[PDB]
Amino acid sequence: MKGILGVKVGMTRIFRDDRAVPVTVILAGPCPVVQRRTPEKDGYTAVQLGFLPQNPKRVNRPLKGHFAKAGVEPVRILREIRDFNPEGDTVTVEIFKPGERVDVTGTSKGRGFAGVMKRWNFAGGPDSHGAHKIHRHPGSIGNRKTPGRVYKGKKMAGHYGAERVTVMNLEVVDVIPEENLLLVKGAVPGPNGGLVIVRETKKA
Amino acid sequence: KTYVPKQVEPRWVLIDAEGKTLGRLATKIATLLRGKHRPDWTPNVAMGDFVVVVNADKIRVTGKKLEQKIYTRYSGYPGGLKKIPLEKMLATHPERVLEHAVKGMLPKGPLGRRLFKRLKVYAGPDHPHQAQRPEKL
Amino acid sequence: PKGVSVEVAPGRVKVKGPKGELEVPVSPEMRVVVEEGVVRVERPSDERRHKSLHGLTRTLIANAVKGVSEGYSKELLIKGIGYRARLVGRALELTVGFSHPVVVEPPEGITFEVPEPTRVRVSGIDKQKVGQVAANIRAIRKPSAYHEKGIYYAGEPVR
RNA sequence: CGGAAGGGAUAACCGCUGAAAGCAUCUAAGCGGGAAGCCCGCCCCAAGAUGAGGCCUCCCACGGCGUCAAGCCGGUAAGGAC
RNA sequence: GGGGAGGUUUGGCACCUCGAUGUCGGCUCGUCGCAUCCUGGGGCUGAAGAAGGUCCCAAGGGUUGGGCUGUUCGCCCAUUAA
RNA sequence: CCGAGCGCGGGAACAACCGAGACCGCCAGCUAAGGCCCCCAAGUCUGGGCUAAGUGGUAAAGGAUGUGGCGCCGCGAAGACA
Ligand SMILES: [Mg+2]
Ligand SMILES: [Mg+2]
Ligand SMILES: [Mg+2]
Ligand SMILES: [Mg+2]
Ligand SMILES: [Mg+2]
Ligand SMILES: [Mg+2]
Ligand SMILES: [Mg+2]
Ligand SMILES: [Mg+2]
Ligand SMILES: [Mg+2]
Ligand SMILES: [Mg+2]
Ligand SMILES: [Mg+2]
Ligand SMILES: [Mg+2]
Ligand SMILES: [Mg+2]
Ligand SMILES: [Mg+2]
Ligand SMILES: [Mg+2]
Ligand SMILES: [Mg+2]
Ligand SMILES: [Mg+2]
Ligand SMILES: [Mg+2]
Ligand SMILES: [Mg+2]
Ligand SMILES: [Mg+2]
Ligand SMILES: [Mg+2]
Ligand SMILES: [Mg+2]
Ligand SMILES: [Mg+2]
Ligand SMILES: [Mg+2]
Ligand SMILES: [Mg+2]
Ligand SMILES: [Mg+2]
Ligand SMILES: [Mg+2]
Ligand SMILES: [Mg+2]
Ligand SMILES: [Mg+2]
Ligand SMILES: [Mg+2]
Ligand SMILES: [Mg+2]
Ligand SMILES: [Mg+2]
Ligand SMILES: [Mg+2]
Ligand SMILES: [Mg+2]
Ligand SMILES: [Mg+2]
Ligand SMILES: [Mg+2]
Ligand SMILES: [Mg+2]
Ligand SMILES: [Mg+2]
Ligand SMILES: [Mg+2]
Ligand SMILES: [Mg+2]
Ligand SMILES: [Mg+2]
Ligand SMILES: [Mg+2]
Ligand SMILES: [Mg+2]
Ligand SMILES: [Mg+2]
Ligand SMILES: [Mg+2]
Ligand SMILES: [Mg+2]
Ligand SMILES: [Mg+2]
Ligand SMILES: [Mg+2]
Ligand SMILES: [Mg+2]
Ligand SMILES: [Mg+2]
Ligand SMILES: [Mg+2]
Ligand SMILES: [Mg+2]
Ligand SMILES: [Mg+2]
Ligand SMILES: [Mg+2]
Ligand SMILES: [Mg+2]
Ligand SMILES: [Mg+2]
Ligand SMILES: [Mg+2]
Ligand SMILES: [Mg+2]
Ligand SMILES: [Mg+2]
Ligand SMILES: [Mg+2]
Ligand SMILES: [Mg+2]
Ligand SMILES: [Mg+2]
Ligand SMILES: [Mg+2]
Ligand SMILES: [Mg+2]
Ligand SMILES: [Mg+2]
Ligand SMILES: [Mg+2]
Ligand SMILES: [Mg+2]
Repeated sequence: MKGILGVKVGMTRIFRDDRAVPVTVILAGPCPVVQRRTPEKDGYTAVQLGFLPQNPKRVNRPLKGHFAKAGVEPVRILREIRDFNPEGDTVTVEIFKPGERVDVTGTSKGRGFAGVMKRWNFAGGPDSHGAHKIHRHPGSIGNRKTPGRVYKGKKMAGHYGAERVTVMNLEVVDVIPEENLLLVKGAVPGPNGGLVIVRETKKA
Repeated sequence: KTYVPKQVEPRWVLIDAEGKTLGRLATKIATLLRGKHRPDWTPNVAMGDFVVVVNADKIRVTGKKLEQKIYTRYSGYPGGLKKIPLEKMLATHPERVLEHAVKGMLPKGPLGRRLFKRLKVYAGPDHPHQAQRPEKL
Repeated sequence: PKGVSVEVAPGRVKVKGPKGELEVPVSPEMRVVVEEGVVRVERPSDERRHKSLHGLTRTLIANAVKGVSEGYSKELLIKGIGYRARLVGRALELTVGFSHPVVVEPPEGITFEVPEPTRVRVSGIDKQKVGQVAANIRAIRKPSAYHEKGIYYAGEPVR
């Protein structure tokens, strides 16, 4: 089980042999391991990677007290990668040889208050033969006297997007350690500049 | 004019578990959660002893209850009905099966729910050795 | 019942011998009793339930003895053209039309022999293991009821 | 890019050992195998889990009335808000 | 010839509603039942094989697009694992 | 009997089923139906059986080496049943 934090830098496509391939570029900058979860102290196993250089300004917080007990330059962000304990130092793109497959996590773009048709991709009524005030409406939502109420979790319009979205089995198309870069199969949740964690797949 | 007790004092108690018939034992436990044995019984105050059970992971039960008896559990959603059999309760959370009984034997109101909190069930023992603990039977 | 090394317990019964040791758990509401040349067995009542348990244990323990005594072992024929077998070290590997050659794990405390591509002896102390594992092999390719192919025990051909 | 893999327990069903019932029986003690189904595994929510959990780190005494009871009034610390 | 289950049809009865419980079909959105159409697992077969037939287990998901008619239903065209 | 006793107790809840005809007060007693393991008052009462299905916890023709019990006929140490 590997792990590493990064940002979605953007995406384009490169050529593998005589075939074009769409790839998303992820900057998985050097992550200074900050703490360690252990069965004795924490009840489980994991590692708290930091990421991105923080100015000692916003660090007014006693976060410095956490960084001191690890002697680390203060970072802007830090999340755990479950069940992964690297040697005491720092993780980097080095753990990702090309051809490996990864599970990428990211916060999707936020589609605000979304209609049922965009959210749940409903059908909605006819543009034409009558009705003309329910074109994008969800129509019926229930029955009659029984059950005489609406189901829990019924599909309805609402806020949708900007949620924890994890894609899986993406191919590591490349890896540029000279830049802490990491090329993938393109489709990765969230917008550019968005934090995103990359892990080892569960294909095998 | 009938007597009315004052601020009592929590008598604690320690019950075994092994070999005890689930329901049979569960009865006694309940009657202890309420007063009912303390002659200054007061149905609106709660002063029944604190109970602490241990080795609940060993409870006996007749018939084929271990496979027959299944606990249902409804979630709000459609089809949300879960059917967990006794065998699986003990196999996983076993203190659970003792609770689903005594709780089901306590009164229904707000006080009843307080009483449930006066119950401490473990699979062990090795319960937190606070203070009182007069083992019983 | 000679060859014994039997020993009683709060519920089970040990039976050592030239072959090995085998704990043969038996009903607790039953008297084993150990003579000197043979082991007896006693049931407390003549109720319907006790009858069944008496005879069962009366055999379990008998086989426990005859197990560490002479031991048990089953035979297995392999008819049909291409169908044949051989012994890869401890493990058996047989081919029977399947594109995949069947490798076979030798369970804990059992060993089988193949004195021929057609003959297959399953030698072991634990009668239970012998009976079960023996069948397991036959299951890998039961006999055709339209020919004379596959594994057999040593009984009439299904015609 | 996904439906899985895999682990575990099972349905019909197929068996080992095996009495009651000198034989016979998959069963009554006991055991093995066996489904797109069941329980896990994957993804998402989630401690108002009032049973409100855990870890790392940071700031700590009263400064006036309430003697008893817990509080109560102003100035501040880490820190937060406008 | 005989015994039942179900409450989808047609009825029987006239029990709530006539100081009002809007009737068919379609559309939209579904969810549940299993007496299973498909896929998964089985027993028998008058099962050589491939393909079927019959009963058993099994809802987890799936269950197409058109012609005709307001149609439900049904016929038809072209497909389908269905 | 309800209607007019939708007043009281039992029956989970429930006009007419079981108990019983409410003049008023009581922090006194005996009972009725029904009950006496916990929610819930009162026996985890006593003695003798039966039932292993959760039967009890609400279904038929019909089917079966379920289990316990009385009776009758026959075989048997002159040797049966398997
Ligand atoms: Mg449209
Ligand atoms: Mg109009
Ligand atoms: Mg309008
Ligand atoms: Mg309702
Ligand atoms: Mg309602
Ligand atoms: Mg950009
Ligand atoms: Mg049942
Ligand atoms: Mg109240
Ligand atoms: Mg109330
Ligand atoms: Mg699996
Ligand atoms: Mg696994
Ligand atoms: Mg089964
Ligand atoms: Mg047999
Ligand atoms: Mg058994
Ligand atoms: Mg069994
Ligand atoms: Mg298995
Ligand atoms: Mg499976
Ligand atoms: Mg599948
Ligand atoms: Mg599990
Ligand atoms: Mg579980
Ligand atoms: Mg959230
Ligand atoms: Mg979360
Ligand atoms: Mg909290
Ligand atoms: Mg949380
Ligand atoms: Mg907390
Ligand atoms: Mg802590
Ligand atoms: Mg001070
Ligand atoms: Mg001072
Ligand atoms: Mg009839
Ligand atoms: Mg109807
Ligand atoms: Mg009708
Ligand atoms: Mg009427
Ligand atoms: Mg009339
Ligand atoms: Mg009205
Ligand atoms: Mg109206
Ligand atoms: Mg209409
Ligand atoms: Mg309609
Ligand atoms: Mg099939
Ligand atoms: Mg065929
Ligand atoms: Mg043929
Ligand atoms: Mg033929
Ligand atoms: Mg033919
Ligand atoms: Mg074929
Ligand atoms: Mg059957
Ligand atoms: Mg079925
Ligand atoms: Mg069509
Ligand atoms: Mg056609
Ligand atoms: Mg086809
Ligand atoms: Mg067809
Ligand atoms: Mg009138
Ligand atoms: Mg009258
Ligand atoms: Mg009423
Ligand atoms: Mg009444
Ligand atoms: Mg009640
Ligand atoms: Mg009534
Ligand atoms: Mg009433
Ligand atoms: Mg009345
Ligand atoms: Mg009477
Ligand atoms: Mg009662
Ligand atoms: Mg019936
Ligand atoms: Mg009847
Ligand atoms: Mg009946
Ligand atoms: Mg009958
Ligand atoms: Mg029959
Ligand atoms: Mg005769
Ligand atoms: Mg004579
Ligand atoms: Mg016979």
